[PDB]
Amino acid sequence: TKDEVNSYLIPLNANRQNEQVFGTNLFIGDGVFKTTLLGEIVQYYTHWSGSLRFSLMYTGPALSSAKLILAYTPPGARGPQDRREAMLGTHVVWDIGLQSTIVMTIPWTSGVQFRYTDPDTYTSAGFLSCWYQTSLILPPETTGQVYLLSFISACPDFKLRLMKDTQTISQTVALTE
Amino acid sequence: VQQITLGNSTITTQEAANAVVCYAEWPEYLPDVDASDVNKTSKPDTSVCRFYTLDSKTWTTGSKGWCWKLPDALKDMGVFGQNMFFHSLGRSGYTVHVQCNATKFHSGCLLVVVIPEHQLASHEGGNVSVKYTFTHPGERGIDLSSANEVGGPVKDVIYNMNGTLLGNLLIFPHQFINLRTNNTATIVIPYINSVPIDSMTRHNNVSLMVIPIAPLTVPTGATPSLPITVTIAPMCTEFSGIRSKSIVPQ
Amino acid sequence: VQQITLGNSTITTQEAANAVVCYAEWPEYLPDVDASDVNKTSKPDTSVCRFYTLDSKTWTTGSKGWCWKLPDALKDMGVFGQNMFFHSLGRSGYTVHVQCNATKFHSGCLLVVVIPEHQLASHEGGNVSVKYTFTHPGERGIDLSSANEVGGPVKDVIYNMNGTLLGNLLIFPHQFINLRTNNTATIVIPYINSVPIDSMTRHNNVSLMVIPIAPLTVPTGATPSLPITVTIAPMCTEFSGIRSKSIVPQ
Amino acid sequence: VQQITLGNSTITTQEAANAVVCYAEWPEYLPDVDASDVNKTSKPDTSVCRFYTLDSKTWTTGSKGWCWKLPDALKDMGVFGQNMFFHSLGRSGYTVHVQCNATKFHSGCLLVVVIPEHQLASHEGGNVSVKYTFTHPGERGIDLSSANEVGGPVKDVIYNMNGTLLGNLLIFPHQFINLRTNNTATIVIPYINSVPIDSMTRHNNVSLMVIPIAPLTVPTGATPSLPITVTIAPMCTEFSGIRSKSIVPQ
Amino acid sequence: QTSVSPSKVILPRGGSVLVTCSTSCDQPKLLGIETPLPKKELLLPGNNRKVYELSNVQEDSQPMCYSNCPDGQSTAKTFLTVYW
Amino acid sequence: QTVASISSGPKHTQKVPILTANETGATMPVLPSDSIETRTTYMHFNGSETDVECFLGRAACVHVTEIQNKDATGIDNHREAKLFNDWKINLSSLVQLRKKLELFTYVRFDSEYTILATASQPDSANYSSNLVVQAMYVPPGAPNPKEWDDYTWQSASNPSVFFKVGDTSRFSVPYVGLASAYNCFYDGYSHDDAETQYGITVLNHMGSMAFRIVNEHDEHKTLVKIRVYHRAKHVEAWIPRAPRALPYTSIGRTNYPKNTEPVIKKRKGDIKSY
Amino acid sequence: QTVASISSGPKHTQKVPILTANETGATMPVLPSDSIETRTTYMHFNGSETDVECFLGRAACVHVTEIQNKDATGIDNHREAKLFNDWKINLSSLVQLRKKLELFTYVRFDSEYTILATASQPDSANYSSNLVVQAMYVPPGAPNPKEWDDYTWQSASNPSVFFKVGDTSRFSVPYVGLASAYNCFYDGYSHDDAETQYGITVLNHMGSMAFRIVNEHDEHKTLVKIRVYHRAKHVEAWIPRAPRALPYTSIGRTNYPKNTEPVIKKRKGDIKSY
Amino acid sequence: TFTVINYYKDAASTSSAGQSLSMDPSKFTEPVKDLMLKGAP
Amino acid sequence: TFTVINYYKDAASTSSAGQSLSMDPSKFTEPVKDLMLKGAP
Repeated sequence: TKDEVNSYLIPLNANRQNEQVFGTNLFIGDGVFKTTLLGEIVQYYTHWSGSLRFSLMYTGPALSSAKLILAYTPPGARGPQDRREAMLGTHVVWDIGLQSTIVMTIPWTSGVQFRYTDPDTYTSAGFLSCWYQTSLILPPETTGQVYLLSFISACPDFKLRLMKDTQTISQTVALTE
Repeated sequence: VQQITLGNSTITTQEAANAVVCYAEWPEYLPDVDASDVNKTSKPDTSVCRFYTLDSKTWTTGSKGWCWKLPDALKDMGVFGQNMFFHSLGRSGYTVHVQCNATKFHSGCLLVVVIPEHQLASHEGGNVSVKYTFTHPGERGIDLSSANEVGGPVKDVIYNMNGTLLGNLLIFPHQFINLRTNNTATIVIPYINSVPIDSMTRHNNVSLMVIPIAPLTVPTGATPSLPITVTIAPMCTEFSGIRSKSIVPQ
Repeated sequence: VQQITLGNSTITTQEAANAVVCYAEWPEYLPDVDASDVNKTSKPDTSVCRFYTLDSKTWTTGSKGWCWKLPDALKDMGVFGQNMFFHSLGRSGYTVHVQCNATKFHSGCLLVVVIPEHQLASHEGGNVSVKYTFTHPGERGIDLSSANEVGGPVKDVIYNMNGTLLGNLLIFPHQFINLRTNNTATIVIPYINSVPIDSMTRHNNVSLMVIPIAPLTVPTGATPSLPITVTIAPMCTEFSGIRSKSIVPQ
Repeated sequence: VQQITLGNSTITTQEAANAVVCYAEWPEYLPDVDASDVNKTSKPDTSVCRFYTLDSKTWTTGSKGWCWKLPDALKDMGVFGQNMFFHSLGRSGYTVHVQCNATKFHSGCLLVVVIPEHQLASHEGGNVSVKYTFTHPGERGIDLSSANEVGGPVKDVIYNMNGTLLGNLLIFPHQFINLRTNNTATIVIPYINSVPIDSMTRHNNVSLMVIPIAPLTVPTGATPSLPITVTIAPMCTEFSGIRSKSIVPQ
Repeated sequence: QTSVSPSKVILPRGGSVLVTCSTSCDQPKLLGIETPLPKKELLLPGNNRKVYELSNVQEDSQPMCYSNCPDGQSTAKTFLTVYW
Repeated sequence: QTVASISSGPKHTQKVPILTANETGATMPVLPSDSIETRTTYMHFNGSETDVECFLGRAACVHVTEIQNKDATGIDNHREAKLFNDWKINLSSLVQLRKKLELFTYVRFDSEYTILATASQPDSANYSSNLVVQAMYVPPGAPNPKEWDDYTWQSASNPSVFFKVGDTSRFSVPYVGLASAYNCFYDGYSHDDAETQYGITVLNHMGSMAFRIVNEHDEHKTLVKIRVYHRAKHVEAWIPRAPRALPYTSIGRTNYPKNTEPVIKKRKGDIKSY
Repeated sequence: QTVASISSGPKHTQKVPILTANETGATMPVLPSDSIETRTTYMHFNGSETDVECFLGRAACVHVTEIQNKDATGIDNHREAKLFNDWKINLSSLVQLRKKLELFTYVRFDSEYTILATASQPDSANYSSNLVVQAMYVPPGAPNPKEWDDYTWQSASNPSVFFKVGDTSRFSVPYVGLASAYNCFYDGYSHDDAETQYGITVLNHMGSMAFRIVNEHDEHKTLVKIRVYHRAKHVEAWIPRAPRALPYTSIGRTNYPKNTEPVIKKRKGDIKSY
Repeated sequence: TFTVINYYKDAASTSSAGQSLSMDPSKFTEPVKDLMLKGAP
Repeated sequence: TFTVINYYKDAASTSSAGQSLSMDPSKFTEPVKDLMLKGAP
């Protein structure tokens, strides 16, 4: 209901099989992305093109193990409702170990050369979902939810064209000192 | 004579079949300079580059014509249809082969024409839209002589279903099938679009219209119909963005 | 670390994943000297050469094992399945990636083994045959711990479902998934057959068996199961003889 | 392993401690081209270029975070503090070393971030100012989990005490202390200011924030806290305008 | 999601009705009503809601509000009936 | 000098250029010199006025709206009061221009806009006000102002031009389409849905213009009529099309009204009449 | 042509570029070519509109005040009567511009000012006056005029521009900060004192503008609204910053109001919903 | 006989481009090719 | 394609400068250096 640090923590549960971790649409100037640096700079422009860099950092105990599959579903198909559907598109099987961070690129996958930064059906960017590949296994003496941190950024091939005002901040009265 | 062999398919023509290549441009794969999508494209083999024959229409003395939309007409054709449904993006040229044979006693003239971006008009007026199911009929296409339907396009061939006059449709790449002269028409269509590649499902790049101009006049006592058969082969087809199979209405 | 990227798929492994290549032979396309079928083969693109993940099995303390048959397990997997159904002939290698992670407190050992021509025995004796539906289960495979069925294979893992002893299954290309050591197994399978190419539907070239040898012993108070996930990528796949889609039972 | 020896101080790390150098700029002495003050600067010896350890904070399951302001946190640290009080002008870089060790059973993630010109917001709204005593707390810093005070800054870590969202704080030079991966974070801060040198007392160049992002989850039955220790070494420190010792409030 | 008000209306033959199209999207690019009837967009501020006076309704019609908003159903149909 | 016709005498040609087969769909370039004995003439003509840049390239009034300067105290709907007005930019509302553009499938051009504001004071007024108009180009999909003195007008990003009523503003807008060219015809949908709109697409969004009178109110009401003139320049056009024959009914659709009059003129006489 | 993506085929890499450690605080430049097989595409793009000069570089209305031309006989407080008005220059009063600037810690720019004066005569008037506005830039700390016809307006040093109402003035002011850049954020005080103001500093003094109508009074009252537009040029920006999420409450402070609404939108559904 | 200086930095600001010299109608009037000379790629 | 004459003596009077060619994000994205290669002065 409120803005919390917990909004940034993607919960992972132990002993979940063939299950979904998270799923989101890829309207970068909206939804979960609206407040990120990428989304904020994106809302100042009307058009965007290029690839996105999506990262996940595992924060659970060192003695845990998990294989996740992060899937990008290009536009034209619904958000995947099962892992089988998800793994037919662009995906990365991530084995959590000494390297706690996976970096999946969302390749620019579009016919039209530019997409609208504001949500639009024609210029839809597809879907992003994460699923349990094997499962999460916690060591003994540990219980509860472990968390993933998801990061967003732009690849060096990113483009932003047509300047516009941002709808993030508003005013009805002039400010003073 | 002429023979075109694509994959495991062959069309032989005892007419000196001269092909129209729309705008003197052969189908080509998307070059790097024009590409925007970064994924390596899927360029199918013999499996798709082959002649698919659609079900034949019957040309009667009072038939108005038929309209197919590509790639919609081939959405259920072997491996091409599957690839079109499994990939997010696709571009393709076409070799269209319209066939209609008769005797030296028959008369009639078909206009075979390819219209890029043949946006259909609605018969209801105002700002009504033609529904998806009508603009994506499939291999059966649109029969211009049938009656109007709720959400269907207008079907007065005089106005090309778009508010332009039929006589002027020769500005588009076309061939006539004049029963005295020839029985086949061949048009090679390149990929035509404002974007380098596009979604094959929601957008029809071209429309193939076969229109009787000079009506069919069969000899006395003859059966008052002729079959018209359309054969299409995808050419320089590319697919990108493989994922779960798309779900379209009908 | 290791990363294998096929088409739009990527498997990352923080284990130094060493791959077994069956009989030190990489998958290869059929050379001219060995070819009999004259048709130009269809060699799919990124569209098929990619990792397909099967639904995960749960490894419990009393599970006997699982068996998949290729290419049957991939008959419903994206573009590969469609091509397998639309063509008369097909040959393919495979990169099998079996994944099973646990903690440093778990113990257990899986035998991941690839058996060419794994002809299954019937549990009924005499000369009864295992029915098509049981030898072509699909992505679910055969669970060796389930009960017998009329027309199904025998399911005593000690005898490999074929009358040979389990201990001897190491003569085939295999890897162990020892929970103390590794969590993934990778086997690269070439096309193995007495004929250069064959029908992908009626004949299973290889069988993938994942067998618990050392039983799963989870730490005290832990959930008594582990998921086992199989990921397969067709390699050097060829198809020949495209035609109407085959009709198989189930 | 790694060892950094400054003066008579040494920090050893059995982690491969990778240091973040803010904006890829090492601390440097003010060059002649940028200098405005004419006095020859005082460049202290080993006496100041050394690691000062601040008192440790306890990281509990419900702690919001801590904030230190430099050079305020070191105003009472050996010779550096004295020089900072006796001189009118001063500039300095810093090597910050945040230390927090746990076992392989703990989970939690600290965000260690350096914010130049971290102007704090007042919790009262309007145009109220945060009083000097609160923005110059010293080696104890600001504890974000404590309650508000009259004239103190706002302490909602979600908004960084300045009206910006926490998720976006990665634009600043930062390192995470992920208990599964690493136990130390090292950030090298250069002198950042619109003026070449400035008064060390009335202006805090940077703010060091250590924020729990992923909460501390200790193993069952374990003590529900971890100590966090901050170690700082002034780097390329200069002082100018020696005079009577400054008098500041508290 | 796209919405139309009223959901349904019964009106006399040849009469006028006010149909409202709305979106959940605050800033839609396409927002209108598809109908063969003569219509008049009422001067109204804002981007995500429109009002049309559909004049001279002669038959049973199904005016569809449309938009490009990707949340939910991007189209909504209302049902006009005539009594005479 | 480019030759229009070459001297040509009697011809007993066996390569008959006047017998062809239109069944092939080619317009073989048969010249007067092929069927009649000709003299040699020169063109004296470059065809500068038939180039698409000129054919589609003069300023045309593409929108007209009236706004008012009046006391705004005690009004809820400023848009209804005509205190301001916005307009999604389109070159389809004027039929002459639309038909010319619709002669092609894809068109790419930069836009030069000229806004002419003219004031009228129908009711009793003691003088003519010195009013200033604000024409704000809002990017595609950006929020339009909701009231006359909304903060949207003070946008730090939206291009705005302030000019006196009775005078003009001029500013160019580059080609702003997402695709390589505008789709003057689109045979598709925004996505695969059964009920979604046909033809009309967001690919052809050229922006929008909002207009208000910046001045506060005088004692009398001033009616300001704003005429937007668009001139296409740096024009590129592809795929010639059959010209429009029937009236239009809506923007972005090829629909024509039911019961339209015949286009082809009927002959006063039979087919033999001259 | 700059390459956006390179052709890349199957990869059995042991130097896994997609497994990293964000604990280090580096955004390793992982490209699409690293996780998927790619084709070769080109950028066709320079990023001219994302340069800070363009991002922070169009004219925005930064102050609006109304002044009057009326009979000044028998008035003590001319400022209260709105005969003149002054304004300490600041780009913080408009939130769009403030947030854009606050994306950086230090900003250096020259200022181009455009002042638009528009006249209104709400009460009965026989005609529209030909008024002249004086916009006087007063240097930081210089005395502002105290009455409408004070001698401060006849300053031999203060830059002044005289222009007709209804028209504009334009003049540039160089970067006038004492330090090498403006402190859009200042974590300090003017001196070491227990009670002194925090944040707001004299380092960022850009001057002040005074406005009056030079004309003597007519028989009627004329209301003149002055809009000051600022355009930053020759912009240099340092130290990117977390964008502003909450409303502002004052100039020069980072304070936000109590009981503010949540910034992060709540999801319509659980974390798995698309 | 004629002179133009570009006063603005943007290409969209320049006056009209003029005439496309190389005009050739064979694209539309002579799009026929024999498909037995293998012109197809 | 473009021309500018400076009409005023002050640098503050010139139009905007244009684009900063040499743009490189590694300052912000790759600020990590090993401190065991003695990069510090």
